[PDB]
Amino acid sequence: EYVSPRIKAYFNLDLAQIRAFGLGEQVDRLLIALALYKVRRFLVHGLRLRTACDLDCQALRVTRPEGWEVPELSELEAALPGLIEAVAGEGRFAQPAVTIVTYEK
Amino acid sequence: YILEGKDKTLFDLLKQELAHMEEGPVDIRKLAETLLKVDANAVLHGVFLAKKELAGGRLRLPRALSAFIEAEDVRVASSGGVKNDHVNPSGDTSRGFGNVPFARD
RNA sequence: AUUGAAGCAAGCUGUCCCUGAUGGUCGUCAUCUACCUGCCUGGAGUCAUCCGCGGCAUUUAGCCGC
Repeated sequence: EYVSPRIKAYFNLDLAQIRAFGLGEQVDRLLIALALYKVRRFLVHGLRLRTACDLDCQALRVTRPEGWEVPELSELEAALPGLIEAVAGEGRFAQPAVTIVTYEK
Repeated sequence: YILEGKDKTLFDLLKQELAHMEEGPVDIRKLAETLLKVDANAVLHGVFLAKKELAGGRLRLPRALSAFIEAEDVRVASSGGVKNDHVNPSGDTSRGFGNVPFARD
């Protein structure tokens, strides 16, 4: 078993590459909101990683860009269905969104 | 003694549950309800199957609660110990000596 | 193959003495060199009380330390 006075969780989002996809600013803001959503949900109730790994979050902060502010989870919850609707209306998604395939040898 | 032996009634029922575990989606809830029907403490303290026939022993459940005791600012004291001979009057003879000083804390 | 010897082409001649070493020069020149992406997606996990039954006892005649 290990004892550490400073455990850190690092998160990195590659904005340059998603811009290099160039599918549209609606897709860019969708993917940014989706990533922030994932991070917030993991941070709130994902921290029982292992049976003896009982962890808690003391504080989140941004590192780069300096001085930015992170949305709250309820705000992302409220925004997400609108941004997904917009991207669906732009027709980027295939239809039907969920597609079914059957598996056998 | 349990889930093995010449006679075992509560192998059939578990095999009936593992039939669903194998022939469909694996579900921790079905395991939890089976354990609730056979042993309420198994639900709280967890189980792991190991018989090849029971889906390779893939099914498992971690403990639902845990506890322990710990100390701080401990002052060192000292003690000894004993773990030594276990000899025999006839037949297999291997042990004739032994000791454990340890200088244990 | 045997009683009265194939167990039988059996006795038949090749010896010791000799010194092979003195000296030769394998040696000079030679440019190996330049260009290239390895990388890429993938949970190892889960529950299982260090206590001590040693010594004294050949011992269920019976107890006792760290």
